Amino acid sequence: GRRRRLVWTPSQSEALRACFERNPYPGIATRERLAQAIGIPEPRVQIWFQNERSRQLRQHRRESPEGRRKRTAVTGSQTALLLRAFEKDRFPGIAAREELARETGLPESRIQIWFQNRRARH
DNA sequence: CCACTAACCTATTCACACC
DNA sequence: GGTGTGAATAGGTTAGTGG
Repeated sequence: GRRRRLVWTPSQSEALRACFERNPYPGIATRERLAQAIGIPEPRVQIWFQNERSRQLRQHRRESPEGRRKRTAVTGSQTALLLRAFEKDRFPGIAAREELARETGLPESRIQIWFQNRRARH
């Protein structure tokens, strides 16, 4: 099961596109400011910038550095909890990831990244 | 029915602390 | 240099949106 898909308002689409036009590689501060200005969680903004670059690069392919998020600290206790879940299921859905976010205290978007990285390496 | 695309995915690299 | 791992990139796949 995946998270419920958002639908942009015209005002949100305009703000996303205008910020993309200024810089298609925003850092965490730009993404957080834009997220709050338009009322959308920052991970959804980051996912949109990724999809929009893919749309623009593909269309350019047949027509033709801002600061990163600070490294999330993961305690040994949080890691062991994620590892136990990973051993049972490597592809948790949104509800399983929200459970892990609740139990660990980490943002669900960091849980999602943790599982993507772990699958690539183990 | 079907085009578009948010959400999610893989593969690989960048960043950075640590020794 | 080497290791570990969180956050990024390019770009493919799945499934909901709406003509």
